[PDB]
Amino acid sequence: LSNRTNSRVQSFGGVPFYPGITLETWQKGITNHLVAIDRAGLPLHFFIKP
Amino acid sequence: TELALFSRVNGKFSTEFQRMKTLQVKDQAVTTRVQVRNRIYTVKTTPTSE
Ligand SMILES: *[C@@H]1O[C@H](CO)[C@@H](O)[C@H](O)[C@H]1NC(C)=O
Repeated sequence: LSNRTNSRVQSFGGVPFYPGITLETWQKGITNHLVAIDRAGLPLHFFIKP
Repeated sequence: TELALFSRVNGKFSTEFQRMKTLQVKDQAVTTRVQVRNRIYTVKTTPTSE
């Protein structure tokens, strides 16, 4: 016999993920835990103006 | 072996041998690994610190 199970989670913002958690409780649990995921910015020298 | 002489002298000789042999080998090997890593904040020092 040979069983070989590999899992791998990666969260970004939201509840600290633990294996026994459901996707519903993870979605409901981002009420306070949010992380920037996409950002737009300007070169810094553009903010030095009279 | 059965022998009959003169229809009066009878001789029986019955030998039975019986050998049973059973071998059983069982092996199990379970390897488990879990690796959790939470990176919650990132605390950086202010540029203007004394
Ligand atoms: C593990 O091995 C068993 C053998 O009895 C098999 O039925 C099962 O599908 C394998 N995988 C898991 C995840 O249990």
